[PDB]
Amino acid sequence: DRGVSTFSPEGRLFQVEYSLEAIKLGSTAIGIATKEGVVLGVEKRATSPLLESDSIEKIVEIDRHIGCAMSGLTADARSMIEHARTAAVTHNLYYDEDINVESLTQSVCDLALRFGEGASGEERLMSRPFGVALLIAGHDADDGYQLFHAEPSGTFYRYNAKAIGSGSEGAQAELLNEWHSSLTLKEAELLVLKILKQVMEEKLDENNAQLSCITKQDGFKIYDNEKTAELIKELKEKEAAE
Amino acid sequence: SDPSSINGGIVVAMTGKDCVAIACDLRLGSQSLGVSNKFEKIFHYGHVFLGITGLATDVTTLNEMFRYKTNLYKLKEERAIEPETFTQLVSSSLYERRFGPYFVGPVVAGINSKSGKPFIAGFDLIGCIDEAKDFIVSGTASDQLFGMCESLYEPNLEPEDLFETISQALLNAADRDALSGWGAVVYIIKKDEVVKRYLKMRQD
Amino acid sequence: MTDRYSFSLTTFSPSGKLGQIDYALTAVKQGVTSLGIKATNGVVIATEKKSSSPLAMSETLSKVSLLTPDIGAVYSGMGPDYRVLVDKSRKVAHTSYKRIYGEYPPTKLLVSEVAKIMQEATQSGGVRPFGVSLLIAGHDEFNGFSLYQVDPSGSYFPWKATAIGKGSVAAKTFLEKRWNDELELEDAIHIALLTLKESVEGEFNGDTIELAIIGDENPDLLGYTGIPTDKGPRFRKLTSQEINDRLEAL
Amino acid sequence: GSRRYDSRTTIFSPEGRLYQVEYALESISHAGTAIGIMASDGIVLAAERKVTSTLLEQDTSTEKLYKLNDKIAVAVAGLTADAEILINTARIHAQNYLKTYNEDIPVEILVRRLSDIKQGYTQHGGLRPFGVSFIYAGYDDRYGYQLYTSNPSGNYTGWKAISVGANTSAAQTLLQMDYKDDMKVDDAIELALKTLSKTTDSSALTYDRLEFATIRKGANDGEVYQKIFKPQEIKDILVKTGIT
Amino acid sequence: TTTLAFRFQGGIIVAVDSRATAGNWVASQTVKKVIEINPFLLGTMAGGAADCQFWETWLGSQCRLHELREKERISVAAASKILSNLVYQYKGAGLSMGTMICGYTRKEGPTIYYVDSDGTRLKGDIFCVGSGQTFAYGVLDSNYKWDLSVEDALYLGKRSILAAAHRDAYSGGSVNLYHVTEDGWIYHGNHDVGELFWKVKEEEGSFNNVIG
Amino acid sequence: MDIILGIRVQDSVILASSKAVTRGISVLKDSDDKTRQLSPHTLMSFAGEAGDTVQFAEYIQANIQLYSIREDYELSPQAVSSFVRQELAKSIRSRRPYQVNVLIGGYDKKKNKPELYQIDYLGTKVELPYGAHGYSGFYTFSLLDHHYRPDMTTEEGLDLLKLCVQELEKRMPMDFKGVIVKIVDKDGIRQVDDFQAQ
Amino acid sequence: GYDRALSIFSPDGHIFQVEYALEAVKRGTCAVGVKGKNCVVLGCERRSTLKLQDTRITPSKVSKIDSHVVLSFSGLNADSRILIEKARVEAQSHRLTLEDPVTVEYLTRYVAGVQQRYTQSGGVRPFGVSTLIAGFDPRDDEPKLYQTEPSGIYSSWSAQTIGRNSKTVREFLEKNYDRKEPPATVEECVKLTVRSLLEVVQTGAKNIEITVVKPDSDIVALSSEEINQYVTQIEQEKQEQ
Amino acid sequence: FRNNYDGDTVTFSPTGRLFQVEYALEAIKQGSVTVGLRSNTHAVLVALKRNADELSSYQKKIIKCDEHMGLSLAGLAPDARVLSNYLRQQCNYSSLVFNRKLAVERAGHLLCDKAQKNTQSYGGRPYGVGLLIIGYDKSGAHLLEFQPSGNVTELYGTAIGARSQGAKTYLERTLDTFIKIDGNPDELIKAGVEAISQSLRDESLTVDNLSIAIVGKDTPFTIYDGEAVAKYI
Ligand SMILES: */C1=C\C(=O)NCC/C=C/[C@H](NC(=O)[C@@H](NC(=O)N[C@H](C(=O)O)C(C)C)C(C)C)C(=O)N[C@H]1C(C)C
Repeated sequence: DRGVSTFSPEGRLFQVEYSLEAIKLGSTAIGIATKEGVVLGVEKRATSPLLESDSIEKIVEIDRHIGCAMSGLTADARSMIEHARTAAVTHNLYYDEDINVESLTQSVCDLALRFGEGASGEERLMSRPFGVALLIAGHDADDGYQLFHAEPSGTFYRYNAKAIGSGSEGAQAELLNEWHSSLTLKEAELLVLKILKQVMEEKLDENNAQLSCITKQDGFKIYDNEKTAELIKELKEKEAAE
Repeated sequence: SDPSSINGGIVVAMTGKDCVAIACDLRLGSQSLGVSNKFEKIFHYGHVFLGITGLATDVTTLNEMFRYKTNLYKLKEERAIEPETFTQLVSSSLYERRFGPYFVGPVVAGINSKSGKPFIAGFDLIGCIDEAKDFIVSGTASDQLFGMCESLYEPNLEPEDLFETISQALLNAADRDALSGWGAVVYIIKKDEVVKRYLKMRQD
Repeated sequence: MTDRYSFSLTTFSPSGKLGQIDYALTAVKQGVTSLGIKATNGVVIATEKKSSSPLAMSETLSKVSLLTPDIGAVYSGMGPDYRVLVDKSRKVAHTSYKRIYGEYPPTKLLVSEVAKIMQEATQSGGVRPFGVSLLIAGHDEFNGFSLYQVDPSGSYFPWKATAIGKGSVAAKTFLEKRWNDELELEDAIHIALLTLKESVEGEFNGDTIELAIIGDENPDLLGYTGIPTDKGPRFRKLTSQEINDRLEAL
Repeated sequence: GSRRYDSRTTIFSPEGRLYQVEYALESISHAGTAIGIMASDGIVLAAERKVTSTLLEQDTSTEKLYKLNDKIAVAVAGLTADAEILINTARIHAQNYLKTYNEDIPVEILVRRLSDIKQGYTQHGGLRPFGVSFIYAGYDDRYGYQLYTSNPSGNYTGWKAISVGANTSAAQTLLQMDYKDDMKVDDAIELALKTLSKTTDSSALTYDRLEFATIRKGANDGEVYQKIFKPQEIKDILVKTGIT
Repeated sequence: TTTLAFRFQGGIIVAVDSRATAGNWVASQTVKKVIEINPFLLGTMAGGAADCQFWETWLGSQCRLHELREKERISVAAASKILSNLVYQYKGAGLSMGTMICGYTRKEGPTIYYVDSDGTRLKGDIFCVGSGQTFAYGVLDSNYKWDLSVEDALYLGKRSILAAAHRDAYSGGSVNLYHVTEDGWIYHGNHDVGELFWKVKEEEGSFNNVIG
Repeated sequence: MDIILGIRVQDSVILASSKAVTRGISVLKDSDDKTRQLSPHTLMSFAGEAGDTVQFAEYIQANIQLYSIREDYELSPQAVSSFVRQELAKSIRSRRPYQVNVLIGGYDKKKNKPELYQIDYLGTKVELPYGAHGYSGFYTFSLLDHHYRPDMTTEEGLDLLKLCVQELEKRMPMDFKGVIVKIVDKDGIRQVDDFQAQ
Repeated sequence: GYDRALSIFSPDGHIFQVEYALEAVKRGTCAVGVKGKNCVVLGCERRSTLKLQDTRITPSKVSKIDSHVVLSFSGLNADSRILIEKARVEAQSHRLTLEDPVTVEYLTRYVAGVQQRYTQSGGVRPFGVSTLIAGFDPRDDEPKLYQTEPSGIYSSWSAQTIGRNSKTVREFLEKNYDRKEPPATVEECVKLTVRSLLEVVQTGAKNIEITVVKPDSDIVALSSEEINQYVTQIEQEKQEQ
Repeated sequence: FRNNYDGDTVTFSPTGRLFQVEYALEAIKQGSVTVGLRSNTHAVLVALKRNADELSSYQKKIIKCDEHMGLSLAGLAPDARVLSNYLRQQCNYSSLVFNRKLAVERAGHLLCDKAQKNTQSYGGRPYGVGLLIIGYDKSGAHLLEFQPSGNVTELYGTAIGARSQGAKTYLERTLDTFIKIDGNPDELIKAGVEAISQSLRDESLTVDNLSIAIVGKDTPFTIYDGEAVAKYI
């Protein structure tokens, strides 16, 4: 066939590129950062009415000041989360302080390229790249509220807002215009909830979509249906208002 | 201290006319404390008998090991192992643990099914084979047993006579050893049949 | 470096065949004829010494090998494969038997060991099966005399008489006629020489033929005296001279 | 490097099938037929010797019936070499169980182990599977007489009557036709020989082409007995049953 | 060192001294012998400072991971076993720690586990650990009842450490108190023995021995 | 040491185990249950080194339970004890051996008979009418050697223990804080909650 | 030694070996699970390609991981064994370390991880298995039902089915199961399950096994009759129309 | 042709080429331009940072390896992290064991040999990143150009990345001038910004778009970003 770490004639790693494709098929996920906190939203996407929608976990906590959303082959993210949590807790044990959001991200990204059938650099044991992207969101005293996009490539970027998944290209286009440096947490919630509605095949309700945020005061929380549903409503009204 | 002196017990084998005998006491104590008077130290695989004195845990372990090995041996060879061969197997098995041996004093007795010749052998804890034509002694009362045998024994005894002789050697030796006794058992082995008897002895 | 060939080189084809084994067998067919005959008091194994150059000294090369003092082997197929097989066979008879029980292994069991070695080269990673078939002939106290055939697959079977290699089909037929359960060793040796003749093109003498037997014990071949139960090896390779003397009454 | 020559023996087909397991089975289908019939008072194993000859020694021969335990035995269909490798690990497994618990190994426990070993060569290792199918015939005090079957895949199942190797479809049909729950060992013995006799690719079902074994509870004792028939014993039973 | 923890009608009381000794030398009188694993979990220290302090901190980390993993607070029983099993891994290597793992969970209620480097793990209502244990037991055993006002129990605990600090040469400095309810643990101050002794003496009339 | 007693009567096995847990100068607990149920009809009592004691018991427990689930069957008492001996026998030659002694009391639902197994840290196994680990033996072995019958009832048996426990409270140097008794029989395992005055 | 990357990405972002693993599942006999208000039931069909087996000893389809949790599956049998073993082992381990049996969700998460792991490790192929795991968490009466697949993905269901013709029986269940009101009775819950299987088993009371799990390690498998009876009372329901 | 010899790095093409290395080499050309130049007193790095959206950040291009050494990357960001981390260890090792600052010439030899290992052994892949290393050691100021093929070269100045040929010509022209900008960092940096601008096209260099680093005589290697580089735009 061809090595799992072969370069294309264009200078790209085939497996990583293909990895990116599987992610495009993933369920939408959006992250918006405001000086009041960061909001993470995701499309549940139950493949059947019998599937208890709340057993769909695509937004998890890394630490009290760091949470993250995923898109793509979600089973692949379990070990990434484990590593991330372990890194976070560990930094605290060794330094008696919280892990910086960016470092936490950098750590996760370092596992990224650890694949191959025998790459001359260490002992990269993992037969293929991960098939999932992550939106890591949190806050730390050094750089306040932050939002990171981490990919199977090992690279990561910082965004004011970012959408990954099936409707990304379109939703990102919206975010490009919608986002402004003075957004409020409230505004960001509706904005996320709105864009999710536009890209979702399903009629966005409080069962096929989930919200969550991270604030210096209360840390990472995942909005419970009742809370999100009322935000849904609050949105319909404002829209139907003009 | 001496592992071979924790539990106590003795075994002794003898050759007679077209027969072999092997006996043992039934004691299993912990130092001075007598614990069991039902600890037989004689086992057999097919027509080959094996007595084992020493540390109880190893006595048990070795029996379970030789059963395992003799069973596979039969499945592959398609015949039961003979005394001579088994002696070799016992010897190599022990020497394999040369620098961390089992604390046992193995004794083999049996009749070569193909030659009908009586056979007995003793081994030190690392396999040194002692193949005697008259008798083999083992256990915490081995000195006494040597004394008994060297005097009482005489060639080609008939089964009924060999039984008296081996039983008297065992009995009187055990009575001079604080760690042996509490009942004995004796096996008289002939080509055709094998008889097992429990002796009546002091219980102190 | 490091052998990265940790996968099987012999696999199942859609038809259920194991190619490499089939091919190995083919290599055996192309090999020089060799045969075995079991009598009531001995076994004989022989083959033709196909010297590959008039300058080569055929004595310096034996196709008939002693494995234990009562077991010998002969083959058909790849000479070098056979050679290393013989070394392994002699060693396994020790490490896996004599060193445990203090006595040489009985024929069926040693054969069983050799067979395994071949089976493994059929499934292990990075290797090809052995390109040979063997004929083991030996004797043990509880099984008497025996003759075995071991194939590249690792399969083996007991024989009253058989042949492998080039003219096996023909040789086998000639043996099925002449064999009976009353043959004495000398008779088998004779049948042997006759059977081999057909399969031999040109020269046929004690220098182009190689034959050994498993028969009575040879105290004279022991090398020492003083131990009653040690009566001598049953395996004996006939000499060029012994072979010719027989060919005269052929 | 090596990748170029890697057959990749452990992968799924687009249909979700294991190529090698399938092909291994394909190989087994050409092996001498083996039949296992379980009765109320015993079990029966019968197998047809593939490839025979005037010169083939039969008293010394064994190629399909192997004793694993004192209460367990198997009938082989496929690569003998491969089978032996497994058979020996099986004999060891039984002895270990015995050493650990001082009790003879329960039949299914032995079968699951062997099946597991096979299953492994199916999921990892890059090696080929064993081209073997076993019919297990054994007895224990928890399920009495049992008859099992395992193949290259690593799956096993229980049976009242079963065949493996060549012409199984034919053989299975015939057994499905005359097998009855209340059968007796000798009944089973006959049904076995008859089935083979009907599926045989040979002219006649002679003894020199058979291997036979029975696990019967010799009434005059109270214990179970394993018996692999000798050439003559098969020759006899072959006459009585009416095949002469 | 003297540490005690006991269950009563109002939850759990935990009291410790604060003296560290290197032989007969008094290294410190201000050591925190209570590790706050979390809002509902406390650990006491006895034996080697480094050993306890280090491994109990490590325990906190292990508990936190459990909660992130399982989305739920770890049980007192489980927290104590993490420590118990870890410590058992090092059995014979020289670790020295007499520890108490105390907490309150809805499912277990008030719970106290004693864990030492021996590999010993025990659940109980009362436990006194350290060189001053016997002294604390003397006072505690003969004044303990299941019905003690959260305020009386608090004092009994404090008084028991006081007894130990007095008699034991290795115990002293100050007393650190804690109360554990299902709502979590509540810190009830640091009481220096320097002032506490005289106060208690005068007010209670005890220690009548000492010359005042 | 701790008191570990076992006596096999007619249709059951009774295990008595001291409740005290002492560390040096202080008795830390008086209600300690030195036992683990390996299977519904198999109970194991233990005594020995501080850590190894429970670590070993729970380890054995886990395995016997795993075997039960996998086979949907309960191994005979004999089999369970053989497994335990093998484990201790391995331990004795390991880097750091388990310093644990145990009594295994079980009811063989098949043979329909009670069984008592004594096994020390060396892997020494013996089956007895009654047994004990530690010093207890030195007192009880002759008490039972005297007042013991094969056909005794569970009730008679419990009285025989009462006899033993009394002698132990009279002559033993330590205060083992009484024992916890348990009965294993055709119906399983139960505790005699009223022995502190039975 | 052998570490070839057997599960890898293809141009369209697919991992064929994992997908082909699912195909193996689709070909497996049907399995279904429905949770009532106080119990969960698991049903499985028995192939008939060959019939002359010994049902006493032939390994059944519903396996106990612990006393309060069971697991059924669709796909390769040999594969399922390895997963069931690992699970049973983890079960005992969890009891030993946390001094508490596993929750159904935990056990499920474990198994799912093992499956996921085999999709990105060299030298191995994914499990040609998909599972249904159900039971009651220790000291909890809320029935639990989860499903896992080769990819390593899992989630809970009110009712679900896997294996051949699962598409069909799922339909039946989607228009026969009301979350609003779950089968309040063990009996009515076991009926719904048999009904759903009858859509695909095509009359086979001997080809349909059931297992009822109740709170507090109360697990029991019904007999042919007990089952055969539900088959009967159900076939009449039809005729009576 | 090529298609039969580019499946790995353990294969030579009929003409003696190593395609996998060449493809890796391509990843660099596709990367954002970066420049390096040095006088006798200082060495300077100037890099154009690239972003994804306008809602994203600009990926860092300069990494510090020690107080006297640092580099700029073009290509696979991860690989640059790997290699720069390796360079940090080597610098660190030289200090801890010998109490010696790792010479730039030596650092270069190390990188070369580390890279080479992933071009002759099956399983490994070449690194997909180019590096420009500057440092001040016992022989003064230095500038190195590192290629994934393992070829490391010492130059007065150079550039790598898309449209890099622009700046490289400029420097190759300015040479005699900037190599003498001793004792005046701000001038060398300006010469550096003028060099890099010769590779612009899309836009012009802004504040959160430009990145500059410098090391010299009494100047510990330091990076400038944002407003810090404003005074040069
Ligand atoms: C509780 C008192 C005790 O329970 N036991 C007396 C032993 C005291 C231990 C501890 N003090 C120390 O551990 C001192 N450090 C120390 O001894 N280090 C060792 C060394 O030899 O240097 C190392 C571990 C080999 C120091 C930290 C004061 C102490 O005061 N124990 C108290 C309480 C738990 C602090």
